[PDB]
Amino acid sequence: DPIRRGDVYLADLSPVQGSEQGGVRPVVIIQNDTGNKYSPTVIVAAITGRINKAKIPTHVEIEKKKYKLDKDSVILLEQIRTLDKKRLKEKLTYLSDDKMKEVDNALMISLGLNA
Amino acid sequence: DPIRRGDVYLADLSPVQGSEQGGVRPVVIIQNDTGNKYSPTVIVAAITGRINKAKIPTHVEIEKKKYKLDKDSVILLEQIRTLDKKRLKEKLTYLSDDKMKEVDNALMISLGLNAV
Amino acid sequence: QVQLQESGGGLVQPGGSLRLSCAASGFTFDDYAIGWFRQAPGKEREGVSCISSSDGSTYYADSVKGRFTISSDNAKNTVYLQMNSLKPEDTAVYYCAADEYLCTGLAYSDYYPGKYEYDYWGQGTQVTVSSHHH
Amino acid sequence: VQLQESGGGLVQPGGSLRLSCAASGFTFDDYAIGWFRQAPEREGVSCISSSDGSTYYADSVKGRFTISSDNAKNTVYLQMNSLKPEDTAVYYCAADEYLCTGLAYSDYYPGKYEYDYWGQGTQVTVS
Repeated sequence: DPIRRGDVYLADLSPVQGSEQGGVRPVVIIQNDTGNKYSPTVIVAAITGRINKAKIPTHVEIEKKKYKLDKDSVILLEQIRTLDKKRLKEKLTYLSDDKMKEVDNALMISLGLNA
Repeated sequence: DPIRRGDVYLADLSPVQGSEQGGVRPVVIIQNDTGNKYSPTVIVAAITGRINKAKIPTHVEIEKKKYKLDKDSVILLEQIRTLDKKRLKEKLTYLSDDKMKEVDNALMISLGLNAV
Repeated sequence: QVQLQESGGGLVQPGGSLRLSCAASGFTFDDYAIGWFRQAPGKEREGVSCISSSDGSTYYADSVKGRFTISSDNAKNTVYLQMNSLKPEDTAVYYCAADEYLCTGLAYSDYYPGKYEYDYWGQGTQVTVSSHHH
Repeated sequence: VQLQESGGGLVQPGGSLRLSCAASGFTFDDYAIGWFRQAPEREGVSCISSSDGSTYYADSVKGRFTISSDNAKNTVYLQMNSLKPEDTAVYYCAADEYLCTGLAYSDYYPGKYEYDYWGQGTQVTVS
């Protein structure tokens, strides 16, 4: 019922320009849980089924068998954005802790962090 | 001429919805420099002069004089997004290494990448 | 312009109760979080409770959880703080405050030490908890 | 989708060559093209991204090799000067959406990523 880091929502990312990902598609919530509870926005990372295997160190795979997906998918930790919560339609699933450790790692690569 | 992490660009963020930050406003490049050279997109954080002092652990202050702003402003490390590079209009300045360390730190809190 | 007028204070017996009010004036009620701070003589100003406009999410400091309850009347632009099971350590001046970030900042102050200025402040209402006379 | 290369062969050390890679069944501007090589491990050498024209070169051929593209002929060239015997290998051209940012990331993060389209390879012997 509350929005949690690792929750996968269906969200409207449209309209966009060019190489930004848009549409109504799954996203993974990456903002911290203090921020997800009180702020009016969340930070998400987009999911695509246009590819099923990862090709970049900031890509993380999601398997159709484990999660309520239409296809084997991949998280694009380079396509991230802050969304007003009204943009979130439906809660689809949530990622495992082991899968979230890979998310954190690609987010540190994507964002130029080493600690 | 190359896009570098820490650069302050003026960029067009609109259209937005609800509490999202829009308009043409300063933003800071927070993506790593490999993605900035070769990817077709950049990842930025928004700057607002709607507040001049920080109120949140994910907020970082920017001096108006040092970093060529109209007003004393703050980086909202909770307002971040991926832009097609065609959105970047003008490059105003670039942050000191010490200001990027405060930005690194605020991004770890905002994104849940430390403890808590 | 922006004014927060509080009320409801007074002397109470330990175990007693009170209901404070905060009436908000010259801003958009649904665009600001309104909450309660408190300060006892000599000691420190602590945040107590806060309620965000949309989502209605609440914050409570640890020392008043289960005992206090914040709520809002969007028609009257008024915030209430219902204080039960009052203890004498609750004796203080209670201020309501309002800011865009008042709620997320108070919740963050449970995890990160900070010292952030918030925009709008009330005058304060005295809340004294004592056995006294008889 | 076909990648037909050419230009390989035997050359004396210090000489030069120009390899070609001919692209067929895809949109030239929707794919990044580059050059890999393998001497008897497989390393990426160069790459050229569709939009922005940003180039990548492996360190061991920086200043010596040059990649370019003719968008009309759907052709990428690799001009190899000052050729060394360490350059002797089978050179493959490849194409993928992420090939260029992927080749550059592999200078910093160890990986093992499969890319979409591969050519047949042309032998380049320096002796």
